[PDB]
Amino acid sequence: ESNFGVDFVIHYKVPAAERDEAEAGFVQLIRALTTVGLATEVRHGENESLLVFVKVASPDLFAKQVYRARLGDWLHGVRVSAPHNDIAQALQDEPVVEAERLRLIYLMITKPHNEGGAGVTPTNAKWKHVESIFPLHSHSFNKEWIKKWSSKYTLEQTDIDNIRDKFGESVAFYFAFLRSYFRFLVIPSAFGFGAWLLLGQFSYLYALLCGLWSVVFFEYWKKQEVDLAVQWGVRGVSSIQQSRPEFEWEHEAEDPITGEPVKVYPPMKRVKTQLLQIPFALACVVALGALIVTCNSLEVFINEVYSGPGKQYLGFLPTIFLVIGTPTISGVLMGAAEKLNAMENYATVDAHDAALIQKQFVLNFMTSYMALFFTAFVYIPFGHILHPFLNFWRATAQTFQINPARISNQMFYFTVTAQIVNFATEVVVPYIKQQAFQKAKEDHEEEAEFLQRVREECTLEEYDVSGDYREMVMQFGYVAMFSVAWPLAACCFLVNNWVELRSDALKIAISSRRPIPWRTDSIGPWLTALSFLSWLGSITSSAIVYLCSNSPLKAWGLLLSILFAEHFYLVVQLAVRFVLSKLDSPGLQKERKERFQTHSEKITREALEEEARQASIRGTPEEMFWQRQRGMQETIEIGRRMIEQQLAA
Amino acid sequence: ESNFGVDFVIHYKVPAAERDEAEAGFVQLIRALTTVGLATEVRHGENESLLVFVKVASPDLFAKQVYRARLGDWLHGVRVSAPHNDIAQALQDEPVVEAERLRLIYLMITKPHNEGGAGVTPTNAKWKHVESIFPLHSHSFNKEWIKKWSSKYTLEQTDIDNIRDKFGESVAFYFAFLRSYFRFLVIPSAFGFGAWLLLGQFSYLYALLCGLWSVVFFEYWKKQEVDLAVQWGVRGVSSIQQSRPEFEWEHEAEDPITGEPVKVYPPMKRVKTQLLQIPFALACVVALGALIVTCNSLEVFINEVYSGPGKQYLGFLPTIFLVIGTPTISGVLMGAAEKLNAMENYATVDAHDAALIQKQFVLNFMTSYMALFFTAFVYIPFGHILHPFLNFWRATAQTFQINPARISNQMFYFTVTAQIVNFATEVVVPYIKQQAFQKAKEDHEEEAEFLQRVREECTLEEYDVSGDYREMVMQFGYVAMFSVAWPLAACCFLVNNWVELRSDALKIAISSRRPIPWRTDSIGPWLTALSFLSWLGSITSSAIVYLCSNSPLKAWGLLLSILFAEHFYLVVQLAVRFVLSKLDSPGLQKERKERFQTHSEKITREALEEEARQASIRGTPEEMFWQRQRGMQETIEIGRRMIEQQLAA
Ligand SMILES: [Ca+2]
Ligand SMILES: [Ca+2]
Ligand SMILES: [Ca+2]
Ligand SMILES: [Ca+2]
Repeated sequence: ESNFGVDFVIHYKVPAAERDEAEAGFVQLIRALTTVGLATEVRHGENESLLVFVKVASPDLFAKQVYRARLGDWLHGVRVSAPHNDIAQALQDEPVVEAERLRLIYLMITKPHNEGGAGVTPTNAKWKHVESIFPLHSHSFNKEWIKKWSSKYTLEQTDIDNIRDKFGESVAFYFAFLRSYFRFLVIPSAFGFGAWLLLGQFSYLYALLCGLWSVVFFEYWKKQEVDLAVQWGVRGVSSIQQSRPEFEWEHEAEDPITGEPVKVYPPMKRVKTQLLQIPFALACVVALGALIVTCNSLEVFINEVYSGPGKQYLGFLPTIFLVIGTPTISGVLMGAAEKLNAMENYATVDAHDAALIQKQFVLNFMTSYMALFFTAFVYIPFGHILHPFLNFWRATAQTFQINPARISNQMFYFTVTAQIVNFATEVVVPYIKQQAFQKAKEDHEEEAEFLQRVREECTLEEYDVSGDYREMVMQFGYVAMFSVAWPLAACCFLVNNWVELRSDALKIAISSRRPIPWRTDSIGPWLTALSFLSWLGSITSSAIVYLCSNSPLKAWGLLLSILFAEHFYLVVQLAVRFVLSKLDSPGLQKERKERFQTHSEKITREALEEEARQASIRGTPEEMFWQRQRGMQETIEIGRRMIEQQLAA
Repeated sequence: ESNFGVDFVIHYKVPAAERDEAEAGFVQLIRALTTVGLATEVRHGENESLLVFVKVASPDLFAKQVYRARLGDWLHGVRVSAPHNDIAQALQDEPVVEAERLRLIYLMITKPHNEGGAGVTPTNAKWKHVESIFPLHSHSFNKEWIKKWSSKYTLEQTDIDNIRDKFGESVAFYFAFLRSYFRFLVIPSAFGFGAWLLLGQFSYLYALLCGLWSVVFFEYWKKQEVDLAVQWGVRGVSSIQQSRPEFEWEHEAEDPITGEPVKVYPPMKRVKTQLLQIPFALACVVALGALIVTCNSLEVFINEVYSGPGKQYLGFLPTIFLVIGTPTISGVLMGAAEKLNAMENYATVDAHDAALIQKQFVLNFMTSYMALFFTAFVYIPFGHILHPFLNFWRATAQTFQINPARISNQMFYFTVTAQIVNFATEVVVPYIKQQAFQKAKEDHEEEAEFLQRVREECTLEEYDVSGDYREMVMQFGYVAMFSVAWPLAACCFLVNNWVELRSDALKIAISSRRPIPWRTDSIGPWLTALSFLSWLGSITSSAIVYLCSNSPLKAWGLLLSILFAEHFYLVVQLAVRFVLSKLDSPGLQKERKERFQTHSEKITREALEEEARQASIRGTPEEMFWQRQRGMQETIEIGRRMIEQQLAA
């Protein structure tokens, strides 16, 4: 039905082996929720836990927190208007929205004592039996959201504004990015159908069109997210450094200019931990390369041996099995990257998130493109280097030409498989898991439905937006640097994106708990990843056009094609950046409107008379250069006399 | 000696043929200098003119103008501190400097009536007999400046600060850029002497070092000019759009959001005029290419025919004559570009200056690099295309191998000649001209020296900073993309730069009138030119390394060298941009310092009692979820009871 006015829920498991140290700590938890000004209510928690629900009781402290937060955006330049006048009648002018209300209640829960909160961060302090502070889903809103989004072909800006109003700015920026990407993916769908139907195979024109589309989509999304950050009032929140509660330290030094005590970590220890990425990256390169070389050698052996029924089908079963198995290897590698990033100490949330995103992007880049890269650039130009692997396979079974159109076919079997297993591990396998959890199964006899709902809500996983960003970034990479082999692939991705905008919505609706509303200026470092996946596309796809249309292949033609495609990409990037700086986006227009919205003769004679008095008190030619003519009129007659006697001789 | 307190001088020639329309207009001029609040003094002007001197009489109007100008920088974000409190005691906290005082007096002279001034802009209005409004040089300051700068090996920041204090921010930014360029040019001087002494000829390592140096110098100058703009308080003055008084218009429309009347020009007419640049550019390409092809064909003919005394010397006389003659052709082309930019109507000063700088950069790029480009990239790989020119020269005189080390020798004869003729047309030819002007030759008998000084001052030319910027940009281009042929050239440029910092200073001292102090955030579009001259260097210089070290030359080796050098340049650019974003420049440090410098139980019980009263006035389970437990303590005992009965079963 509906929530009972509960703003946040803290789980607070109480294990039996450390009960007393939990229990008195539980008392401290209520103390930590009383001095801030939150009303608490303790209830039973399943699986040996003790749920507490917190809401805002006094609206005066909440209005003080709203005014202080708006002041905090005012000093950081996020809010350019007047914050408040130390009295809260301005909340009727700009209403407080549910996302920022939940964000401020979470800040009141989790910030330390010396900025108003009392931090119940579940890692550092004695409150280690806390592990999850989460808001509650509105099931009526989720049902209407899913019913509205599944009944429309396209989404407008009001839906993204509703997502910003409910779930915060990060989820709204993801859904706006996915909507813009899905709308921009119609263009390579149309030209991919045109290239697949008319242009034959491995068209250079399609590669140039993909590079131009990548440039146009990237810069137009940068303009669109600038406009969205101005519209949502979160422009410049990336400059606000947020302290990380898990950040370990040993020195609390002073700031050299201001004097606030800053907790400092030695950067050489962080560099020494960061240097562990290189053996991890090279070990991942070696292991994944050995696995991919073994799989392609196996499928070459099957193409050599297996004669007649299913050569076209059973010639990519190692590739299909690799795409099927790579979620498990990917999950192991992302767990290793998460452990390495937790080991690699970071003081701010944004740097930690950027480093994690970089590690995840590199790992998923390898495990999602290394097979296609080996096929297009190692197997195609020289396939004689993997002969001992076929010797090993022939010796095992005892107990030549390279097809240039291979990277086309293996792309098709790469895409259709990866659109199935990603529909498996993200949609239907969690559906079967929650159905199995549902089929496996006093509370004051008028709130037992709500307590059962919050008890099954806390067992769900916290929603991660970086995984969905990663999936769409890898899809953009497929379009940018491998869609020239199979031009229909973007079309398939288009259909997938229409599912994704709904299905990920369902992933927030029923398959995950409500995320904490966080404010983001942009999608962040994924932008950089997109930029990289643009540039490498101009290196990659056109090279495929030279390597599969070919008579022997020459190095100078390949280098000329790569050079021309990359310089065409750079020229198109400069032209699009020049054009899009002239469109006059309404954010800067509103900023200009806001910036616009936010006898002497007697005086000169009195001044020269004062100068005459000061001269008569005592630079004599300094005074008498000006004191000979001091009025307005006598300048006119002496100028006329100088004109008249100028022509008198 | 010293000026007589004169802030500005207006020349105001009065020709005899339109005397009366001048003379009454002269009266209007005094009116235009009286309502603003300036004291005027009319004096005789030589060569049928009538000089007037204006100073500030009332300091109240000047302080009002200072307060209004500081308010204007406050709304535009240039000045972040408090502007004023509507009373002028804050001028003792931050003293008014002579450059900004002259800038504000020039603004009071030249701005129109509806922002405080009374515009005596010498083009648009009835005041067309005005042609020059100029400040007066301080000859004591100029003498001490030249004596101080000629007696020091290096200049520190106090000298550039003195130049900012006297002549404004544009001249100071030029001298800071020249000082930074001269200090950074020691590095290619050292590695050029090392490559010329030890590495032989056409070193790839020297080309990579030049690319790395170009990257490091460009990004470090960007950081340095950001720091200088923060230090001088002119950070963000490029956002302040300044209206151009020569801008023609036919519609005065309204702003669509604010309502100020904006004078609009149709952009299709501006585009139609801008399209005239392409025939001008292609005509310049064709004419300069024909002249250069004729000159190199002539010198190939002299190398073929002239046998024994001076083949090494008389084999570059067409090139020497081309460098000697190119100032005249360059001046004709810059006059044509100035006429085209005056025809091409612009509404703002910055866009007009950027378009003029782009046209001048393209023309000077052609006339300063096209001979070296034709030698390095047209003559070297295939020199059989210019045989009919030698047939013409042999037919005229009647009445084969290509040296790969040619671009070295012609570079030397290009540099040593261009360091002489630019020392001719900029230093000693104006010296002989002013000596000839001096040798060719009542005023109230105590100010005749000052009147003769201001009479010989007004005949001088207004100082142009864009020409000196252009000369240093072309010198940077020589180092960036042609110093691999002759590595000693940067060394010569180093010596020239030590002259230039003094000689251009002398060009402002005795050879030009005092410029109007204008505030600039940066050196402007020349930065973009430097960036282009960096990137093309990675294309050019390494290509020379492939084209002159070579056995026939292959296309794939040249393309691989160009690709590796350009991608090394891009990688070095990314690395330097990453490193220089971590140095913590003191401008952002000062901005952070300035940003830093600029019981509840009873309340919750009262709120829940008010909720109980509102419930009793009449959502019953909504209230009774919280109303069953409202205090602090009973939550603790019921939580302890839930813990105790949780383990009781
Ligand atoms: Ca999916
Ligand atoms: Ca997803
Ligand atoms: Ca000079
Ligand atoms: Ca100069």
